[PDB]
Formats: sequence, C-alpha cells, structure tokens
Amino acid sequence: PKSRRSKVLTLAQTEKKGHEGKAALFSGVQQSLDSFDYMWIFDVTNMRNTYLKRIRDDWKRIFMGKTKVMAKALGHTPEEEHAENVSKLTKLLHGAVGLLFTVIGYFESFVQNDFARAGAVAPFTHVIPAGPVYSRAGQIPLTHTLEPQVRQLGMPTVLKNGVVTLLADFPLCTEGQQLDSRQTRLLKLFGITAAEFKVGLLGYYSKKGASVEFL
Amino acid sequence: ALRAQFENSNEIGVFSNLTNSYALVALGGSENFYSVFEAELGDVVPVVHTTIGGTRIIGRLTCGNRKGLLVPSSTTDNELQHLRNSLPDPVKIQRVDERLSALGNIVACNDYVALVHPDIERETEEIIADVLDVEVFRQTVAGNVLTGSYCALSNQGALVHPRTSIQEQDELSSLLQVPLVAGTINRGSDVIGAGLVVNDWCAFAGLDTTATELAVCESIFKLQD
Amino acid sequence: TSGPRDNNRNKWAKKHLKKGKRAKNSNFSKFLKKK
Amino acid sequence: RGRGAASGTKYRMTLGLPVQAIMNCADNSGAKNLYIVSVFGTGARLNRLPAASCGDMVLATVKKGKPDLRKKIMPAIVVRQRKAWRRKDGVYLYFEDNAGVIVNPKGEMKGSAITGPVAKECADLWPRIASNAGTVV
Amino acid sequence: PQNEYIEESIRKHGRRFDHEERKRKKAAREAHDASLYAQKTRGIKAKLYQEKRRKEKIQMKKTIKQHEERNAKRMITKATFVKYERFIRPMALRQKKANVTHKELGVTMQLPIIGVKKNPQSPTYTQLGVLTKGTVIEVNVSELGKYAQITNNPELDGCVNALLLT
Amino acid sequence: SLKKKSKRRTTRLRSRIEKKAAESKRKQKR
RNA sequence: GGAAGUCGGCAAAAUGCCACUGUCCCUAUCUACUAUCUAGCGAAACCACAGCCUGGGGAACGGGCCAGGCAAAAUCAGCGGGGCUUGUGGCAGUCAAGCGGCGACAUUGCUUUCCUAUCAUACCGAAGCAGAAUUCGGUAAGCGUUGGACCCACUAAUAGGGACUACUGAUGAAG
RNA sequence: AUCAGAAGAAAAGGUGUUAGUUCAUCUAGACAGCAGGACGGUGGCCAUGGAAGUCGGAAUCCGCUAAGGAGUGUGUAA
Repeated sequence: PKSRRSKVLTLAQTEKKGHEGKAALFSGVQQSLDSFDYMWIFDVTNMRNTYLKRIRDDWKRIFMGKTKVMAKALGHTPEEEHAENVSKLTKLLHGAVGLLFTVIGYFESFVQNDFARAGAVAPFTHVIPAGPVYSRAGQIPLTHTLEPQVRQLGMPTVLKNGVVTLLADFPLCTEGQQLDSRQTRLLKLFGITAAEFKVGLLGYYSKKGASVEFL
Repeated sequence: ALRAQFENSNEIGVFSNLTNSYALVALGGSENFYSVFEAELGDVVPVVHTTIGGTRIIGRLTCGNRKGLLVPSSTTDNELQHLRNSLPDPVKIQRVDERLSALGNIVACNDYVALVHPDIERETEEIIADVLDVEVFRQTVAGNVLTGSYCALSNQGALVHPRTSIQEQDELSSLLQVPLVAGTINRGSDVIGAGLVVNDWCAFAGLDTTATELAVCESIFKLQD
Repeated sequence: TSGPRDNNRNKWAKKHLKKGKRAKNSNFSKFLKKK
Repeated sequence: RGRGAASGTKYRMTLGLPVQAIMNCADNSGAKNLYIVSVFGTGARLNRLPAASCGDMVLATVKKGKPDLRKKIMPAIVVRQRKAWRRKDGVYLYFEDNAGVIVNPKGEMKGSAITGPVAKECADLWPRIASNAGTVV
Repeated sequence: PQNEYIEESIRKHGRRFDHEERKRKKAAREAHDASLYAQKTRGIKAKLYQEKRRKEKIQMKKTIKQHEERNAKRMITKATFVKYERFIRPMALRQKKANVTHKELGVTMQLPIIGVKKNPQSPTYTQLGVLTKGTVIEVNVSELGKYAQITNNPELDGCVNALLLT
Repeated sequence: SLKKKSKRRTTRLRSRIEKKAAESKRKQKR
C-alpha cells in the first residue's frame, strides 16, 4: 500500500528510557560534581569494557554518559554551572570524560595494551605467510581447525581438504597505514594488541581551589 | 590379461579376431577398440581394421592361426582384396565355400591342432589341413557342436564349458596335447570363444569379467612372463 | 527431444557455419568463379 | 528390454510378421512354435498392428512346446523373414519360413545351437546370436 | 555414501563460493518479491496467498500483542433409523450412531441412537424415523436413556451431530 | 475487447442487476 | 500375417484345434454400367421477400434492427455442412482485531477445430538432490496422447474437457 | 493498469500513489548510515557422547554503568 523500508522487530524488552535516561545521566553528573574529590575528567577510550571494569574496580565512579550532555546539564555559562570558570572547562569538556572517586600515578603509568581500533596506524608491518593459516603469526608449537573462519574471511583464502589456505601472501597491515574496518576485523582474529589506553588529568575542579588547569 | 569392450559390449570374441601373426578388428565403430588392440600388439603384429560381409562380427565369421586365415563365401571380393593387401605375405587367405558360413562359430584352431563342428564337408576338412597345416578332429565340446564359440583355444591352453565332465576335459586336453581348463567368463557367460580372444602371449577379455576368471586365464595361458 | 526451432540448436548451428565447415563452401564456389 | 544390448543400430526394413503370427523355433532350446503377442518399440500409429522383422524383439508365447517353456510370455528375436526386404546394398532378400529364437530380455539367447540360415542383419546387431549362430548369409 | 556425507563434504571442502551472497540477496529481495507476487497473480493461487497472508498478519498481530503484555418414486429422501413402510428406506440412508455432545460436560460422545423421540417436521417422519433438524432422539447414556436435540442436518453433513438435552 | 470477457453487460445483466440490488436493499430493511 | 476389424466368421474363401480367406494391418490394380458432355424430348414439389460473417438487441435472439468485419459480373463440377460454476465438513467451548452481544483467522474437544485446469517432450526453482532414478512447483497447448479381451502389454506418454449461402477445386468478361 | 476505465464472488492482500486522523523521538544531535563497545560472576541449574545464551525444562539473578537480554539469529561435535 506504500513503498517504505520494512522495520525489523525483536523481543529484547530492553528499550532505553530515552528522555528519562538522559535525565538520569544529568542527575548522575550533578552527583558526580557533588562528589568528594579527585575531580577527574576521563571516562573511556578505544579499549573494551574490560579496561573500564578494571578501572572502575580501582575506585570507591567513572561515568560520562552522552558526551556534552553532562556539560549541557551543568551549563557552559558560569551562571548555570555550579563550578567556577566552567565556560572554558566546557570547551575542554568533550568526548569520553567523567568524574571519579577512589589516581594520577596509576593513570600516568598503568596503560594496558588492547586490540587496535579502526583509523589508527599499525604498530608494525604484519604479514600473513601463505599456506595454512597462522592465528598468532606462527606462535603455536594457531591450529588449522578454523573451518568456519574460511567462509567468514572473504580474503584470498580457499579450503583445501578442510584446511584454510591463503593462495597468495596477504599483508594484514603495514605501519603508517590507516587501520581500515576490514583490516581491524582481520587483525581481531589475531593477537595484535596495537593500542594503549590513556587518560586525561589536565585539571581538577576542586571544591575550594576551583582550578581546573589545561595541562 | 586385459579387460576391454567393443562399444559397450563385453563379447569381444565376436567383434574381433586375434592370432599369433595378426589382429582383425571391426570397422567404423569404435576406433577405441582398434586403439586397445594397437596398444598391446601394434608394434608386433599387424592390426587390420576390416569387415566381413559388411558386418562388425568378423571375429565369429573367420577362423585363422599364425599361418593361414579363412573367410566365408559371403565375403565380398573388395573385402577379400582389402584383407590380402593389408595382411603380410606369410599369411595365406582363402574363401571357404563350406556348409556353415560362420567359420568362427564352428572352427577353433591353433598353429598345430584345430577343433571343428563335426557337421562340416570333407573338402572343407581337406583345405583346412592344407591351409592351416594342422590336424583336424571332428569332435564336440560339452556336447555342443559350436566348438569355436564354446572352446577358446590358443597355443598354450584352452577353456571350455564348466558343465563338461572331467573325463571329457581330460580327453580333449590329451587329444589337444595342451593343458585345458573348464572355466567361465563375463559373470556366467558360457560362450568362452565369444568373450575371450587369445594368442600365445596376450589375451583380451570383456570388461564384465571378474578378477577370479582373469586370474584363471592368466594361470592357464601363462602370460606372466 | 531438442526441436530444430530451439534457439540453442540455432546458436550452435551458427558456430558450425563459422568453421572450416563453411570455408569448404566459400572457396568451393570460387572453383567455378575462376571459370 | 527393447533394443537392449543389440550393439549398434538397425536400418529400416520391411515389416513381415504382424501381431498374432506363427514362427518356427530356430534354436535347439526345446521349442517348436512361437506366437507373437506384442512388438517392442511401436509408436502411436492409429489402427496399426505392430509388426516384426529380422533382428527385432517381440513378446512371444511358445504355442507348441514343452509346458515349462510355455505359460510364460517372454521376448523373442525374429531371426528370419519371408517377406522380401531390401538391404542397403540394394539386393532383395527373403527366406522360406518365418523363424525366431528364444532369448532373455538381456540379450543372451536361451538356446544352444540355432538351425538353418541366419539373417545377416540380426547377426550384426546381436553378438549373442552371432556367438551361437551356425551359418549367416 | 555414509550418514551425513554432504556435511562431511561441506566440512572438508567448504560450501559454494558466493553462497552467502546469494542467500543474503534472496533474504534481501523477498519483500519486493512478495508485493510483486501479491499484485500480479490471479485465481486460486492468488486466493490461497490471500487467505494465508491474513493468517500470518493475524498471527503476527497476536504474538506482538503478547509481547508488550510480557513487557508489561416412493422412497425416503432423508436419513432414517430402524403397510406402515409404504415408502422405500434405503440401507444407505439408515443411521445407527450419532455424535451427541453433552451440554455441561462439553464433550462430543459417540452414542448409538436408541430411537427417535419426535420429529418436528411431521408425525410421519417420526414414525418413519426420518432424522431432521430439531428432532428429539433418545440414546443410551449408561457410559456417560436420555433425550437429545439434533444440532446439525444429517441430510447435508452426513453425520448425526446432536446436543444432549441435559 | 482486449480482455478475457465483455465489458458491455448484456441487457439481462442490465435487467437483473438493479432488481437484485433492490432485493439487497429490502434485505437490509428487514 | 491369417480374425488383430467388427458386439461377431456379416459377405466371400476353403469341398462341390486344424485349414482357408483383403473382415483387417492397407489398400492397389483391372473390366462393364451408371456417371459427365453432346442432338432430341422434357416434368413436379416448393415459392411473403430475400440469401456473407462476429457481437448486441429483456424473449426467440433473427435473415432484415444496431455496431462492426467487409463487399466486383457470369458461371462448371464435387461435399451436402447449414456474472451460475471449482481447494479445503458439521457440533461445542476458548480467545479477541474490533464493532455494537457478536466477533475474523487460530485453539481444544469425536466421527475437424478450440480450452489449459500439462500425461509426455522443452526450460525452470526447490527437496538429504552424491550419481542414476524420482518427488513437488512454475512458464508452456508448438507438438504427440497406442494396440488387444477394470484389465495386459507396448510406448516418451497413453492428460482432462467444450463445440439459397457456405466449403473444395475449375473457367471467366473488364477497365 | 504485460490486456486501465468510461448488486456476485467482496472478505481480505499490494515495498503502487495521493491526502488526511491518532500517537512517537528530534542541534541534551532525530531516522539512517558508519567506526567502537556490545562486559565481567558464569560453561548459573537439571539435562549429555558432545550443549559454553542460540538440541533441550523453570527461573533467568546480580558489580561497572552510557550498555551489554542466564541471550536476537546464523554457526560450531563442543
């Protein structure tokens, strides 16, 4: 009766609160601004939830929600914001940044490696030798039992007698090249931890000092 | 031994003839059949791509040995002229104006002894001895007059019906001065002459012949050396 | 049975007409043509 | 079972033995008479009684014979023909009597020695009959 | 070949090269194919698709409805049962058993027809035992001698579907 | 025509269409 | 070849289960006569008027009406022609899209030519479809759908159904 | 409209079109499109050769939350 895109439906029963969720995030941001101390601005990075879970463990609460939504709730103008000189803070307040309560040394030093994300530059020039596939670049003393991965690769790989075989040498990634989605997904099947989680501690919105530096 | 078939027929004794001096195969049909014969005897004996009376059944329509070859009166002058041109000098070729035209079905011969369907005419017996230079015995195999089709015979052995009695096998072998075996071919096909073609050094059998018979022919005809 | 009105019978008929099968008709008329 | 194991292919020739015709038994299997009841490989020709020829296969009943071979309709090969038929060579042939042999559907004949002349056509087609033939012209 | 030989072949040689592309595109275009099928087809095949789409539409409506709930001649021309018998009663029209459904129990019970109580059509039909709509018939209810009313037409349906008078 | 039938309804159909429409209206009235 | 034709030894043939036979497969040839043409003789029945076809005209739709297709003298000989309906039962309860108590599907209880709606041949899609063989479905009526008493074989298959003028040849006046 | 148009099947269906009616989010970035995360107790419990959310029976709970359903499908013997 009308040409329109058919919408897929499922039964998750986990629909987000939408406006209520945004209000809850704003309330949490206000409480985090009302927290005791340590005035951190750092929430997430390219790392998975495991790094976030480990970071949350070493604290007695890192959370940002929708970026620039907490800043909007606080208000860019100093009149709306409860803090001082937040007009310049809001400009710096962007991306995955959130308050915490547990620090500086751990964030500066402890940087665990993790699988790379798209857009970055490869730390090296990974090359996949031809023949049987090597999951960990020939570190197995990486079996050839990857029966379903052969159909799921798409790259120059054919199944020979139940063994995945790359007919031609396929360079997985090269240093200085932007990490494509296909390159990142292909590297996911391998042990390429070409990333390092970082943090941002430029300033601290202390209750008394109110000096959030731009370092 | 070899497993080979003409077209898709196992009876290669009908569609071809083979002796110690030459090989006659059917025409116009499968040249793959000519290739099979040429693959084992091409450089040793001539392989004639011939016909008898405009038919492909030349194997059952002729009888011959290393010395002479016979054809029925039904053969044309053109086909007879063809055979003599292709065949070499030491092999003599003759037209046998004889009672039962199918010479292959009535006469099975080697270089020294021949077995004939008793119902042949005396002049035919005389010329066979004159041409083939063999002794002629007007006997029967398994009680059947068609000696040529039921007794595949060569210089080093012979095969007959499994039905024929042991005393009959001993009589035939002693009168032939050669070892004899009562065997089968082509999974119960009792026409041994029509399924197996034999010379003193090579033998061909139908594709449907099982390994047990092929071992038997190998033993009796001693092709291993 | 494939009928002579079949487009693929007609297609392969064409390719026979483009071998030496038709060459023995091209120069074959040239025989008389030089007489 | 029709046209089965008959080696090559048969040229067209005149039709001699229609349905319900009597032929002599040609082999020494033990039979005397055969009765044609049906002919293999006959199309939808309206009001055409199927007919047989040399080298053809027909369902036959042993009209005169020992009771064991009787009572079982089974195929038979017409080995001879009385109607004049012309070879592709051009010569015209015909025999005294219509004769047929008793054969299993596969192609091996049930006899041991056939009697009298054999049609050169059927000897060409049927190697089994050519294996068990006495004289062919 | 033994057991799951194609599964072994898939395992040891892989499936078709473009198989995922073909099935994904087939999974992509049936929405257009369904509308083309619904608009171009005519006749019985159209009508069957008509009724089966309503089946799936109503079904999908109900399963989704369940979802927020989870989130929240002198002869007898009729059937007969067994001078006075002037007409011919065929053995074909003869009826002996009936499907009597109890009112309170609500179970269709196979009960033999003990007899016909009264035929509302005419006394002659009751005398001849002609089964018709609204005719009272008595049947044995030992396994359940009680009356019942025919809720069907035995002439057309061919089965004596009746409801117990209880 | 171009169709599988004739669009001109024969005068029988022009006759009995209206009366059967009238019987339909009477049925709703009843 | 010798009852396969036909409900069938109807009629001939064989003489004055066997055997014979053109009943048939399948007709062909030959003879006489009618037949046609020529010279002569020469009716009657019948006749409102006439004679191309499709659809429609309340009916009876027709040869006249309407809308079309069309339509070129005179003749000779054969042949007689003249908005239904379908593939899916009946009783009872339960929902319940909803409307105004019903309530839709679902659930539970028991008992010659033409048509395509294609059998075969062509192609096609699906199926644990390995090969072969097969099943179901789609396009498709170009082309076939047999021979003998429900049967018994052949066959690729032996699918289901509707129903004076014209026709066929032969001359022919004329721009 | 691949046979459009100039009360009987009829109720229903159409990724055909055009208007309306009633609800939804939306520069606290709407829909879609993309990159990434889509977790850790835990391979929860009976069930079994092998069942790890996805052969199968009840809950189906929790820490981080901005989110990870004792799991939406494909799939793997697992």
